Amino acid sequence: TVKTGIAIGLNKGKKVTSMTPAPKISYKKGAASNRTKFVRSLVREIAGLSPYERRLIDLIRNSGEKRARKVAKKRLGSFTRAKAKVEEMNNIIAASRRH
Amino acid sequence: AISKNLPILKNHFRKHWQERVKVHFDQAGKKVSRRNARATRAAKIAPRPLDLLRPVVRAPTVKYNRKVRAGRGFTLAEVKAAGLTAAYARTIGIAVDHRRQNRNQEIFDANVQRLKEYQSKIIVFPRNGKAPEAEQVLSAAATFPIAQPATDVEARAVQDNGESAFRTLRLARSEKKFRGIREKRAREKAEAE
Amino acid sequence: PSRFTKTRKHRGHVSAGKGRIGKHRKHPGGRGMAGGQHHHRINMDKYHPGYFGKVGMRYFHKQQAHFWKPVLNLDKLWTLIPEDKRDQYLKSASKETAPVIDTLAAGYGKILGKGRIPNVPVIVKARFVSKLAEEKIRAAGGVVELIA
RNA sequence: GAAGACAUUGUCAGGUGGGGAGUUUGGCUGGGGCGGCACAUCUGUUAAACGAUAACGCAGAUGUCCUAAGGGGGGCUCAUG
RNA sequence: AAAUAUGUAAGAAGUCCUUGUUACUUAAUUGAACGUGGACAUUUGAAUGAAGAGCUUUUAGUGGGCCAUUUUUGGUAAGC
RNA sequence: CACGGACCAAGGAGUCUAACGUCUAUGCGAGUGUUUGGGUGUAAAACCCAUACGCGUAAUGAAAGUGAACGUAGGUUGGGGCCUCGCAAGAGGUGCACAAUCGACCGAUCCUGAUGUCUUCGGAUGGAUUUGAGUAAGAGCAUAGCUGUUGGGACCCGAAAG
RNA sequence: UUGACCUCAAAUCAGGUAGGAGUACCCGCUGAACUUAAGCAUAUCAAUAAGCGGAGGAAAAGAAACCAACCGGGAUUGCCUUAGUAACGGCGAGUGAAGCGGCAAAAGCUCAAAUUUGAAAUCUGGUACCUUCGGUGCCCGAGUUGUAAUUUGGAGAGGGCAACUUUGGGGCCGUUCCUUGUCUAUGUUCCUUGGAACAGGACGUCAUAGAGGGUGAGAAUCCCGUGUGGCGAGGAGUGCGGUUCUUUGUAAAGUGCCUUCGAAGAGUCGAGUUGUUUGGGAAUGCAGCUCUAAGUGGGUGGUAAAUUCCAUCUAAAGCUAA
Repeated sequence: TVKTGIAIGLNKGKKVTSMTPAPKISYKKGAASNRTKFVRSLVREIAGLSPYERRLIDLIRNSGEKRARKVAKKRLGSFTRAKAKVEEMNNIIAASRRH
Repeated sequence: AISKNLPILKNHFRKHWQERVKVHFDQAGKKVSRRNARATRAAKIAPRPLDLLRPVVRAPTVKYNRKVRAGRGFTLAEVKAAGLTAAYARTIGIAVDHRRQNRNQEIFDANVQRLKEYQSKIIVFPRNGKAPEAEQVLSAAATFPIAQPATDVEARAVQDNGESAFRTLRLARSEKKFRGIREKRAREKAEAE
Repeated sequence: PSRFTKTRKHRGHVSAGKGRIGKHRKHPGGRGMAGGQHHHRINMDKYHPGYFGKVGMRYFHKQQAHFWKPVLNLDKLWTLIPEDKRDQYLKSASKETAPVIDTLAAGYGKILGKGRIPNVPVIVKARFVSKLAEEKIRAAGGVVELIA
């Protein structure tokens, strides 16, 4: 970044030799792990698809991805929740559906 | 109710505030009791300076970012930079802060010199029973004071170049104000077909 | 000292000097800013003109720290120079030997332009200044080293 | 035995809800009430030759109407006999 | 078309002379306004009076009024 | 021919506080404010103190933001005092405070829109029966008092009620 | 059919523990109206009084699902200030915090989630003995649906290399602390008044003691105490401070470097809505119902929304003095 050295502007402030902070593991809180990765793998096929999601995947194959997200937002909460979710379903389609 | 040229007063005494009152008559007693409990902790804390070695740091926001202040700990990177470990620095009286980071080399060397000055001041007693008498100081903060880093020399030569400074600001303002629209323009321009 | 109070001079006068035709009856015009728009409206318009009503745009969660910018026109300025140094620097006004004045470290954000200054070369580092503040310094053969 | 994914219970939503709750239920005023408006107004008078001046004093009007019944110019002269 | 009431004026912040400014005004430094310099003393521009004149702050009480003379409205009139 | 008052004693009613305006006293004075806290002590006193922070020293905008000398910090009338001449009467110089007044300056608003420019930024200079709680060789800070204010049980006693 | 196991039982079963009180303060819940608004319904009063449940010597809080936007800061708490401000409010009456700063005080941490697996290493009880706030032995039982060791995000773990640093636990007596006990100067001289001397007057006294109280009136000096310390008693307590008993330990820990990893809490988070409260305003929190996630994700960034970024913390689990 490097502050332009002055009071206002895009990089407002004094520029005193950056020191590259330590790599705190906590920033990597949302860790994946070959463990959980493979754990959630099983559980998904074990428990299967949750009934509101059946309506969801079919929702796509029928009216489309756009309309399904509208229903995924009126299902979960945040919009991103829905996009991440819908995108996750095409991963489920791509598998069983094709190869 | 409302008469004369008097300035509108907002006194919030409509509640039964007469039961939440706290006249500090104990102001004196508190002081003494606070100095004795402090002077007794010292005659139990043995030769240690009550308070540990508090670090130098630079206070936040547009306002105080020009005043270096006695922080809290010492980051785990600066203790390894001093040579000793944190699981040890606390047992020696060198206040350590795990969550504080380090993005300023000046503040950094300011603390490692603050730690070197101190590792050459401590009179650690090994767990034997010899106990080499070295009296007891009463202030770790008094012994290692803080002096805002020397910024510039009182005098220097006048280096003019005709930037006006006032213009460098006014412009720098606009460059931040229209950075966006000008960024969308280079977006709606690089989009030639 | 309740000893000099006028109530001492009102003992034995009957109405404690609060009149006997209108007395001192608890709260006659309501309480506090009561009936501001009603009966006490004349006392408002004049004495408190433009009291009722909204005006600007609201700034939800405003830290005053974001605004700190204590001004300091040139009128003073030479006052951020210790008594002694001032004498020396003033008379022996010359480049190379220009005093570096740190307005920020002094406790001032902006530098304005008021009571002129002695035709002397001066380095004035500040967070931000006025147009005429820098124009007055530039005539005294001085710079404006912007900081933050 | 009857009953059966309906009842029920829970959550929101519409209806009902003086059974109940809270409260309000102008002023002036020859007592109040009714009537009125003297309550924002305007013409003349009362008003006592400056101005001001009251009564539920007197005689009336207003909440509108006007793209001309506004603005400018030209020509003209009205009611009545 | 009175009487009683009522506005103003009765000077130096003036009047007279002179001639300076202007982005106003005029056909025109014509004129307006405002000055430079100049002339003019209390018989300096009526009477009378003046326990000073001018000025700001702040604050109490009061915001039921009533009577008389004369004018005057209602009202038979009323200590209305 | 309104009400309280049979008589005496002792109770008995404009208080305290937070914040304020005026005025005055005092310290200091572009500063002021030690008393949160720390140092100290004969110890709730007294005395000593760092840093902050408060108010002030700059206003103005709704805000982004901008921010106070054409000149001896201006012209004019008036000004106490002081000064020069004069026995005096006065005449002239100087005129602070303050008053009126014409200006200049800083922000607001409405206009002007220069050299330049990431061709839309920039915003010089110049205007306006426009505006402001402004500048124009600072006066504030604190403490105490009278008086007044507000919130308070709030001068003392008193409802029917909720 | 005999013994399991799971669950449910069962007792005047072995041992425990709970209630009630107090309730200044603390922790929640519940919850008003008088009152202010000159009326009154929003609001206010007030997230108060009353009601109810629950603790301690403090409680709670407490190590970041924070503040921030800085050159960043760095648990909490309290105080000065922020500020009667930002903000909320029939934008009426009114109400009204936060970050920064200074200071007081400082304290840091621990579990789940890992093949101990060449070895349950774990603990309650029972009983004997004992050197007992327990130990040891043995026997039950708990327990593999998980107790020990290991690691808690600051990290840290496995394998590998290479060396180095560091000890632990009991007595006894000083000290530290709580309660304490006793000893510790100085006239009862003279005259006067008086019922009485502690009053007046004269002469002295000790004074680290002229605080106070008592005594037949104002008593330092009579009495107790006061002052200065002295010296004993009984506990607490190993804070420390010397000595003495044990070397506990192919015991554990920390440190460097290589590499592969590194699990991190869901009917929760968040959203919709309802009520509610807050200064919080397209919603501060809390709660009810309904939907109900993810993993370089999630929360947060005080104007809802989409897109693109950054900063910043690591929830939904826990402990802790001042």
